[PDB]
Amino acid sequence: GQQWPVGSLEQAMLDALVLDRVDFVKLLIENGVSMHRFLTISRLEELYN
Amino acid sequence: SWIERAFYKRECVHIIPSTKDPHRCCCGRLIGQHVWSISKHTQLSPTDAFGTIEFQGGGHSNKAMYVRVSFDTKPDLLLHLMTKEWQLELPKLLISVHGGLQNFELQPKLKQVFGKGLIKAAMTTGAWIFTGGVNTGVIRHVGDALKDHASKSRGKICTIGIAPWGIVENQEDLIGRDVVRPYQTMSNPMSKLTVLNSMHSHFILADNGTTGKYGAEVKLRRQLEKHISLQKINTRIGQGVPVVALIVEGGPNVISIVLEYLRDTPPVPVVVCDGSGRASDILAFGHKYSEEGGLINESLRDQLLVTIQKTFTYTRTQAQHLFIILMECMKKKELITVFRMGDIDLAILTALLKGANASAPDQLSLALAWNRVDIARSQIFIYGQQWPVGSLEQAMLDALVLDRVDFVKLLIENGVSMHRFLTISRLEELYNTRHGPSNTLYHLVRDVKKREYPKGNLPPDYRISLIDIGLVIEYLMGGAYRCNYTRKRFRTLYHNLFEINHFPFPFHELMVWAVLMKRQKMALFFWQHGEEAMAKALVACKLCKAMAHEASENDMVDDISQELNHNSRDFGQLAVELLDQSYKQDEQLAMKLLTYELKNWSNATCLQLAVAAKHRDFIAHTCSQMLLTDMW
Amino acid sequence: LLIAVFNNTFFEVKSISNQVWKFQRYQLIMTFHERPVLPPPLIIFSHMTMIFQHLCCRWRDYGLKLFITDDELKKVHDFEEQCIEEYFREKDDRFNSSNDERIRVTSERVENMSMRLEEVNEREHSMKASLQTVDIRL
Amino acid sequence: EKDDRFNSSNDERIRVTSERVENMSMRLEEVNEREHSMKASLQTVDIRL
Repeated sequence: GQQWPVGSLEQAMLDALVLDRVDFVKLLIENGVSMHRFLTISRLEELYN
Repeated sequence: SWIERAFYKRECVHIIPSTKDPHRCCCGRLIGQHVWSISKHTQLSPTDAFGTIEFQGGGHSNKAMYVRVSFDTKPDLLLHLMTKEWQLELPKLLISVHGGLQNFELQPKLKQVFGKGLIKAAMTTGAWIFTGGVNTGVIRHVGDALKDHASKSRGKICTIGIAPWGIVENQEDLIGRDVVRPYQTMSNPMSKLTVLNSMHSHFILADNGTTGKYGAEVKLRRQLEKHISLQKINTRIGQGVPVVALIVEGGPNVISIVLEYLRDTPPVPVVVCDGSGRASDILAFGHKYSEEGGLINESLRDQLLVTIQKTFTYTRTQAQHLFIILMECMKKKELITVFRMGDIDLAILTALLKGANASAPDQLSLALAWNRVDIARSQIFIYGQQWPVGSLEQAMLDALVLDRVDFVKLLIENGVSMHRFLTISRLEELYNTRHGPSNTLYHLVRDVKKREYPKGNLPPDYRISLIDIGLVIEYLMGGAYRCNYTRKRFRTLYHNLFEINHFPFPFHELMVWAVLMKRQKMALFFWQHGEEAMAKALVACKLCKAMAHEASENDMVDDISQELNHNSRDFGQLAVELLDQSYKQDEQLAMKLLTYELKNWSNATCLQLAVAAKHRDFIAHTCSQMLLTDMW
Repeated sequence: LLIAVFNNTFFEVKSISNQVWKFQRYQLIMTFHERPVLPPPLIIFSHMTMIFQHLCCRWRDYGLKLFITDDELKKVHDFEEQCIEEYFREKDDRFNSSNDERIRVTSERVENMSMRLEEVNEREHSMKASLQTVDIRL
Repeated sequence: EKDDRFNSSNDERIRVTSERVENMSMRLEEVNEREHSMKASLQTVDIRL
């Protein structure tokens, strides 16, 4: 019963990845987020910076 | 394109009767949202909602095929859809789970075993699970079970749900023709419509035209279950596929669903569960407190009436009709069995046995095929089972060739004696079997035929005689051994016949056979039963060592040589541990065990057999050392 | 370095050598049992004795068994079945009295007793609700 | 003190715990099966009154 905006789950994935939250990454993958559609060149650079 | 041209659909074109709410029509949809014939005036047209559903969210990503069909479609067309377009083989079993449409919670121990079995029977028999489709109540527990299945097991349970098309959320999201449509496992609590279950495999979403109402799928599901049960199973012995009726809780309606299944030709046996509550608990209290079926006394009838009136909140007369329908169900008490805590499996495997309704040889062969000793023990070998003459011996032969040690234990424990069963022809049929695990016996036979007649490769349709088995034992034993097969007495009886043909010591021939074809567990079982165990263990040790050396010499698989060496070490350890027990009991009778001549093993000695087997731990034991000192 | 490799392999070689010697005691005993009485410098007499015996047998089973009876066969046949039964069932006793079996058997039962007691508590809540309702009515 | 060492050893404690989880499971099972009679009696009493 939770409604979700488009693109907000990907932003929460980016925030969980930069803030070293492995257990939030497990939950977001388990809640529909796929890594193939999320990882871009610019996002991976933002992770590396 | 075949799905649109064969399956039809119906859409709500009526006079829009308001009834209570002016927007809500007879079909329940909004008054301007428009675009049986009684008050709906529905029209028939080709479908535009079929294909594949990509379940987005909800854990694992699972693709489920789906199709919208009319509620009045013939089941043969739907079954042809499943076998051809969806590439589904004909199941050996049909599973029909019903329950309450309302959401509920059960005990954790009850739920976990309920899930763990509903998975396991649908794996082992390759069954088809028939649910209510939408993610409500019992179907939600089935989906949680299937989620645990995907998390811990590798199968694809074919778990077809049949739901009304009008009650599923986001109907416009599933509109397409052979196109993959994403679907949301999101289910809004404000909306009365419910989402489909995420972990299902196929959908038969059936439209009677109406929206937000049930009753559009019960007749089609029943008729499809009848049509599949009319189909013959691949065994071709004269039986159709068997059907179970699975009940978890349920309401008033599952009482009549149970009644329709019991009063059917052929009968469908009906299985409930306990601990969930409501209708399943009242079948439970009816079944334990039943005596002779419909013979229910006055104290337990009014207890049933008040529990119906309290749990279901019905009136005095309504509880009376439900008790009448209960008694009509109870007339066929033998079909109903209750699951009272302290599975889904026994439930299904029992319904296979009485859905087949054949003789006990047929049930025993079925349980042997499923590798279920416990099911055969609890049902087929119950008190009150009549048995044909000679059928138990055939089931013994089938259990022996299909490497079922636990079925052999049960058949010996149920009257079958090995002395009256083992013949010369039966032991040859064992030595020429093709089932079971692999073995290196054919290479051994080929080598001894090449050595005896220097021909070469044996013909593919070669029947290995016991004389050839005798020569194999000769090459493997080594030295001056001489097997009972190759002696002149056995060759004379073989020529004159192909209780004289019965073996005086059948467990010895069984041990040699189980050792030769690399069946370790049956060799260990046959070591315990029968006599000359220390002789048999030392012979098995030398045989396993010699076959391990032979497999390493012919450049075979090294894993075969390692396992044969492990079997040799296990039999040798058994011989040491038997020597220890003999030494602890009686020192003299241990020595007489160690020295007496073995007429069934080429007039050898257990002490000689241990040295020939090169078993070092047997000779270095204190008893053998003091025996050798006495010989010195 | 040869001293070191002699020292660090001494124990395994010593155990294997002792066990192999105990195994080969049988080979020594049967070989000396099968040899003639007379020594090698005088074995020509026993050799012509075996020659004369062989031609005498022609002109007209390597081991040391005990040769007992049928009643004896029956007693050793019974004797083995005590030794079978005592072994497997003491193996069952050792398995049942081991620590790892006891901890597992305790743990699965504290499983069943916690879910079942939980059924006792949740069902019990119905009974005092019924008892309070009955006390309210009367 | 030999009795104290025997009573405080691990193998005695595990055995003593295990035989009592024996008795407590069969006895609690008697508590559950007998209890089913009492709520049947309580439901019958509430039905009568």
